[PDB]
Amino acid sequence: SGFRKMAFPSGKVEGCMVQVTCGTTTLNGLWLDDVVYCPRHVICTSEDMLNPNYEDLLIRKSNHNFLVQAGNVQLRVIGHSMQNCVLKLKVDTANPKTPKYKFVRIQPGQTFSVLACYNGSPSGVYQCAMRPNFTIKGSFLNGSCGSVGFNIDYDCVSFCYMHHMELPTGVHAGTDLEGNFYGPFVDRQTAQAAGTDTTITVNVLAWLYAAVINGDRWFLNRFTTTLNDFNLVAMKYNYEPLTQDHVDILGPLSAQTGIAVLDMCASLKELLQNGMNGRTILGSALLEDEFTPFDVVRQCSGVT
Amino acid sequence: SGFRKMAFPSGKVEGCMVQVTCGTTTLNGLWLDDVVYCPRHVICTSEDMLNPNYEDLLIRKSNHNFLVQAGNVQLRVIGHSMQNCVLKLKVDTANPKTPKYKFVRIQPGQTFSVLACYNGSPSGVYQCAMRPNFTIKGSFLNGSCGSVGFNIDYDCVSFCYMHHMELPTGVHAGTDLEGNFYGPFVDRQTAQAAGTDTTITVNVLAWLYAAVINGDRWFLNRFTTTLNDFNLVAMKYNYEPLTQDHVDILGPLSAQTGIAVLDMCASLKELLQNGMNGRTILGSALLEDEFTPFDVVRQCSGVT
Ligand SMILES: CC(C)(C)NC(=O)[C@@H](Nc1ccc(CCC#N)cc1)c1cccnc1
Ligand SMILES: CC(C)(C)NC(=O)[C@@H](Nc1ccc(CCC#N)cc1)c1cccnc1
Repeated sequence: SGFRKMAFPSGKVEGCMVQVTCGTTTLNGLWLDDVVYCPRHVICTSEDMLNPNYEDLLIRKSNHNFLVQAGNVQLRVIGHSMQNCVLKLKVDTANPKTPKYKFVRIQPGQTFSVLACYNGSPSGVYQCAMRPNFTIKGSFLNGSCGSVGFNIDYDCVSFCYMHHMELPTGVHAGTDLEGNFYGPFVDRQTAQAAGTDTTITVNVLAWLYAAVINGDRWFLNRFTTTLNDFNLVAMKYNYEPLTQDHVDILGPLSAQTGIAVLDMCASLKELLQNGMNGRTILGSALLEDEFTPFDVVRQCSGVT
Repeated sequence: SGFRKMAFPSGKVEGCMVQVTCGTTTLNGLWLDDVVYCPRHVICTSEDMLNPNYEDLLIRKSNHNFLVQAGNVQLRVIGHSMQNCVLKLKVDTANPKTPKYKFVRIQPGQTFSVLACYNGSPSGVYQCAMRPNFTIKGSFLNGSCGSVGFNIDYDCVSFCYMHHMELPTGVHAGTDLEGNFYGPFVDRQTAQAAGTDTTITVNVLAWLYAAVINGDRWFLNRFTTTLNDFNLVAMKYNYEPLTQDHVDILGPLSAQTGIAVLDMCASLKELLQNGMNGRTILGSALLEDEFTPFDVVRQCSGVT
């Protein structure tokens, strides 16, 4: 028992982290097979970031201008190309530590682990969720760009995020591994405000199920609700609408606990309307939304 | 910017995890050089756990009864010994992935990462603190025993915890890597109640400094206090007494923010007396105490 914000073991991803330097800019790269992926803004100076023309800036760069270092050994760059907002640097050596991997583009509400890196070196690992406004609330300093987000299915690493930017509000934006930003964000130092950071309702419900499995049951009430009634309350509280797809996804947790999904919705509705009254659920004084139903099942069953 | 509950990158520890089976009991072992460390209760049946005589139970076990498997390959056991509550199984092969390491016994209030494992396989990594009552609030299921807690200083892994038990209250107990339990706990299925789980005051103050560094400043007030006055309030709220040693440890954060330690104590005193009033600090609705002053400095400076 016990329920923690758990990240995936990061070893398979640590084996892929490299340092990429272009001119005076140093950030992280991801080395998979003979390709190093990194944010294209490695080619920018701080001044270029205000209004960069990436195609134009890239013309002035050759293979030898991209310095790639894996540990304390230099990799030879034999090709470079821009794909959306990432650069792909072809190196002459396949990464011997390349795990089985996929590039996936996640949906808002999905969680993943981030291996925060500086100078190609891992500093820490933490669990994130793609917010409904397509930002992530990470822990990234200058030099962390190119750090990646991922999930692991047994031996397969699915890379879903590469860190590119910090918005003026301190929230983070980045791309999938095809270089496409999540949401409307662009790799330019300009006014980019994030939309409403709504709460991921299906994740809160999953976490309430994790709470019941682990003994925290005080919030269970005598009520039920309907999807439409619950959604009127969800809208009032800036929660994402709950769909029948979310109810179906919560099916296994409902079966394991014997608590019907709509009954858990009624418990969540009362928590929204009444607050916690100074009580906690799984050591939290707020409703946690960065555990998906799959995360709760995985953690509660001991999947390796 | 941004502040997350971050664990150390787990790769160096993943390379040490093995599965240990003795009879019908399977748990995890830590393979460092030619020794595999694991909880001595691997020799017990579920019935033995009610009242085990470990020296007596161990007489019936030979080297060939300890089955050690690293990945899908069997290790040869050439010796075994009991040191306090751990067994040390000498194997004929040094772990080729042994990192630079130390065995450290931590103090209450210190934090560490746990690599939760099942069947010698890593399932996830999370950040813990040794509670003042010598329990940890982990996420461990049956089969997780032998999972370890650790800190990393550049390339040196300091192992501080090995998981042994879940108390009837769902909190966790274990040993250092010399097999000595933290606190008064014993490896027996008996009545073991934990003492008061007080709040680690110096960690809360460190986290309030992390909050100020990252822009959450609403809780800063116009007051100051003294150590004695603050400690009268700390006692009332089941917070650990703050000592001059803790003030000295918070010195660097005080210098960086320009907020004197006793002024931050006065802010904490008002938060204790008035509550959060529905507001949050670093996305939390409670005062977080599982970040040490060193963790805040490390995370806020990007140490790899
Ligand atoms: C655009 C600003 C806000 C300045 N930085 C970032 O948005 C990110 N850092 C960054 C570093 C260098 C370059 C190239 C320009 C040069 N040299 C581009 C970006 C960042 C910072 C903090 C946390 N996360 C991400
Ligand atoms: C003593 C009890 C409460 C039953 N288990 C534990 O305290 C721990 N499991 C455990 C497994 C096997 C053995 C040997 C007996 C056999 N076979 C000893 C201990 C545990 C469980 C859940 C989470 N953390 C740790």
